[PDB]
Amino acid sequence: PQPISRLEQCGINANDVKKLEEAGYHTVEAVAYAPKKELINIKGISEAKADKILTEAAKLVPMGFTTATEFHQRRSEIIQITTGSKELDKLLQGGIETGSITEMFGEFRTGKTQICHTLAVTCQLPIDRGGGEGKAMYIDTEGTFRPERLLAVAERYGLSGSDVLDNVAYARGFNTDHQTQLLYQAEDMMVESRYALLIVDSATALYRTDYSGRGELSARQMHLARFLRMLLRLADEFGVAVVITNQVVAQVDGAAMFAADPKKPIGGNIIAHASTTRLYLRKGRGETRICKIYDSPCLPEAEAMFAINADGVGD
Amino acid sequence: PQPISRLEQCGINANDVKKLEEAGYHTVEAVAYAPKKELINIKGISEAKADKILTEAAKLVPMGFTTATEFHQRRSEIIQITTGSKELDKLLQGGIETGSITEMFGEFRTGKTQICHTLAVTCQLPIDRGGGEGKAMYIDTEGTFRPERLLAVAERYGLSGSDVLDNVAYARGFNTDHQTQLLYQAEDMMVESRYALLIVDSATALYRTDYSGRGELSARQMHLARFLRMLLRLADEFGVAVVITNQVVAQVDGAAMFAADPKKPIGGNIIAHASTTRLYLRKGRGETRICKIYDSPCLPEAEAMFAINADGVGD
Amino acid sequence: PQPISRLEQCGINANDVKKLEEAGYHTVEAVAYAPKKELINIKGISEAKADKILTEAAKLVPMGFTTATEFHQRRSEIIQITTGSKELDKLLQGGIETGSITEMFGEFRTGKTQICHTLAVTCQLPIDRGGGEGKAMYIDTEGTFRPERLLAVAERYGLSGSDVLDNVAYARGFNTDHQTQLLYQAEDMMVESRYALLIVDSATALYRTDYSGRGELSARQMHLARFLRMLLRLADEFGVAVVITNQVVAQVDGAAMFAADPKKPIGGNIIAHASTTRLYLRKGRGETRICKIYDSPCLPEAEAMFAINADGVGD
Ligand SMILES: Nc1ncnc2c1ncn2[C@@H]1O[C@H](COP(=O)(O)OP(=O)(O)NP(=O)(O)O)[C@@H](O)[C@H]1O
Ligand SMILES: Nc1ncnc2c1ncn2[C@@H]1O[C@H](COP(=O)(O)OP(=O)(O)NP(=O)(O)O)[C@@H](O)[C@H]1O
Ligand SMILES: Nc1ncnc2c1ncn2[C@@H]1O[C@H](COP(=O)(O)OP(=O)(O)NP(=O)(O)O)[C@@H](O)[C@H]1O
Ligand SMILES: [Mg+2]
Ligand SMILES: [Mg+2]
Ligand SMILES: [Mg+2]
Repeated sequence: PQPISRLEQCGINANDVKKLEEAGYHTVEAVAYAPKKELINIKGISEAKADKILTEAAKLVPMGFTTATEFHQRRSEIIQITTGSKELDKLLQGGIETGSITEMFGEFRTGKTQICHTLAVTCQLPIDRGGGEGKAMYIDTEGTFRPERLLAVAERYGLSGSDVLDNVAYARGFNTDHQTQLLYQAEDMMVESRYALLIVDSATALYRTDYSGRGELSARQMHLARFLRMLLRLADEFGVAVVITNQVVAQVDGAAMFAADPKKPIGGNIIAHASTTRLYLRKGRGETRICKIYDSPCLPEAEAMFAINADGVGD
Repeated sequence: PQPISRLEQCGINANDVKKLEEAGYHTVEAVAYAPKKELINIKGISEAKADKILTEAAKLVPMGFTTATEFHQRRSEIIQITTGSKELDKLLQGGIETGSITEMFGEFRTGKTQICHTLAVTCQLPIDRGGGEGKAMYIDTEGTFRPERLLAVAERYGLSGSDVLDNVAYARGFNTDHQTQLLYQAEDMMVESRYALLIVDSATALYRTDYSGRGELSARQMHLARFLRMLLRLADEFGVAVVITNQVVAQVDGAAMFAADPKKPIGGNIIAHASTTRLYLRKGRGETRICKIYDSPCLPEAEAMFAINADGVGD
Repeated sequence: PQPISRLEQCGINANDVKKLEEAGYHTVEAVAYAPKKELINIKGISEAKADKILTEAAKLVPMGFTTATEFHQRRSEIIQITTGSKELDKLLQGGIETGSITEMFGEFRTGKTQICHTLAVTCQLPIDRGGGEGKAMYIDTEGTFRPERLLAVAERYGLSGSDVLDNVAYARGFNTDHQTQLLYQAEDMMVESRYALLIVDSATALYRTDYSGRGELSARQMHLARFLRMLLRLADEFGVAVVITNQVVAQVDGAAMFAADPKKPIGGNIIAHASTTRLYLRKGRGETRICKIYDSPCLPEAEAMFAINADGVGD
């Protein structure tokens, strides 16, 4: 929310800052906690100019250091965007913490791309439905983008079909490095239009298909982190959910029941703690979908069943 | 799609052609669908004019953000290949939606290699009906391709037998490396004509015999992921509905997990998270075969009674 | 095929073929239809050299995409050796078609071993008469082989009877591995002398005793998969009708009120799809016996009153 428009004073030359901001650093906040090396990584950036920013942005930093009392203020404004139905919001303190990247984990049939569809409708509306009064960023690295589902959940919600369709900006991602730069492109529009979702689907999948072999798997984590830490940066720039969805490893050397690791974290590296919530979306009986949060800072763990009704999540 | 000859705008090197086509990439959109990592790995190609490859091919495709309304504007020409019967057409919401990848199960006598024949011959039909355009590439990796069935379903749909055979261009796969390279070259064989259907019959069949099991499993699923990723690239690359005929492992009951556990998708989670739709072609009396919809982001669970006869998948 | 004649040229060094001949590729089609992992373990010139060997084989065999018309033309020359009873000739539209596995299962006294003996006799007949003008490889693994039956069918078809037994080759599999070894030598046998019938009597009968027990030997279905893979390779290379036979296991399942007897062809999904057809013989009434049709890409369910007489199979 703080572009170069705020940081362009007291001798901040204009020529260097457009180039500095062009590489996804459009928000000056990124420059505020930017590595000194990164501050100079972009070509055309003057070194003396980078040293000047080292103090200008630093004094611009809104929260260089704070106490734990203001953490209550930083948490009370979270609207807890409602997951949906009844129990899916009843057991947990609140649907989705604004800024909580979270994580999805299920096999097929579960509907990882349907809870994300009902959440998409539950952002464009006011606090009357616990929405975020903003649009969505549909980062579907799959081909399962079904805004027909978004209109179907828009029918039972009873708002509209025009803006509920228009607002979500789909991010068709074929590459890993083109999804990372697309989300930089989104980082170059969240300044003007207020967002709260960044609904991400199977982000890890492209990394798995591309970064394949044995050693290249460390590069898979390296680039999974280049994406992930930037997701943390943005999701702290506003109160943006940035919900994530992951696939199944299915440990093979694992067996012995409750110890066979049926759904092994496809992202057990860096995301092991980065992912705020770890709902275990699992097919049950008929249309029930039980889930348990392995990691969820302000919750030990629970069990949560939700059905994929004709119009999205429903209990 | 865009011909690779069109990529000569910014003085693109003369012999960049063959070194680009070495990894398929027979279209401009093909490299537009591949990350910088592939191009770097490609020997001979080295680097273009200041990473032109990456900076370009974004200008000629909206690989950024559009709108679901625009997506709905393009989501009315999504051909739904008729099933041959009408009940499955009803369950399928028109048929086989394009820009995805279908899949089926059912072993012994269940009817997967005949629906893929009646589907190709009815995909050769014109745009106005459920046909759209045909000339499907039928990847036979088990040798089950009888063109007599094509003639059987040609009269059922008033199609010119000779023309029907001329349209469909089927091949024979032998091993996994032949499975993958066949479509890497099918890129080129599609770039000059109009195709709409890409049945990979008996998919994940070769992987079962080649890759033994424990101790070679990593390679199997990692080679399966490469296949699915490349196939998705093709589907997004020429807009072709891709049908998959998967086998089944009916031994999850090996641990007597629960009653009625005598079947399981053989591919594994890697393919499970790939296929958009997931059918299930169980067999009953005569030709009354139940087709369930394990996983389909558009259509809910349902069961119809498609009955292949002397004239194709009828009733 | 081509006996590595052209492969032993085009710069290709003999140092390659001498080592590759120690695994069982007595032709070039085996090398062409072999994954990198397969020929990378030759321990002889297995490297980029073997990659060039693969490319050489590819440019020495017809292997690429083609229109359906070519296959349609190459389906009017298939032998379709006559069974001996004109009922199963009407049922199979000519007889046992050459080129793919034709598993025929059942139980004791149904007539499988007798059908194989007759087929083995009829293969030598002139093609226009209904035979194949070839040879046979009875790979009997029970001990059932009685040349007296070949004698008896010889005068049925008015043959000399001497060459009836001089042409039919016979082996004896005493263990599971011995079947694979027999096929490995069989490849060479085809390489010199034409073969049109590769009967493996009770192929899934040694597995029932050697590879016995769930978990005791879960590698029963892996080895069976490799065995059937070898069968596909041989059938594809020399167009041999690999007429496998099978045993049966009763449905001890509580639902034993079912009809068709508690019949469940031994060998699970692994052996049920490599087979194109699946004739299910049952004891009808004395000499006259019923022959149903299971699975089958082409050929719907139908039966045949084949009678096993002293002359062989007839009416
Ligand atoms: N329009 C709909 N109405 C009702 N139920 C639906 C509808 N669309 C999908 N479903 C159900 O919800 C499920 C959604 O699965 P989906 O979200 O596609 O699978 P996933 O586990 O998220 N992974 P993938 O299939 O790889 O995208 C389906 O399998 C159906 O059971
Ligand atoms: N010379 C003959 N004349 C007439 N009928 C015969 C003659 N020899 C055998 N038969 C009949 O045909 C049957 C031949 O056995 P067959 O049914 O082919 O065994 P199988 O069940 O295939 N062998 P296996 O299952 O491996 O023990 C006999 O059981 C008799 O009913
Ligand atoms: N010409 C035909 N006319 C009518 N029905 C047929 C015809 N040919 C085969 N069938 C039926 O279709 C069934 C299934 O054939 P197919 O399409 O090969 O099944 P599948 O389950 O795909 N086979 P597999 O791939 O070996 O598991 C057969 O078992 C017959 O019941
Ligand atoms: Mg789902
Ligand atoms: Mg089919
Ligand atoms: Mg016999």
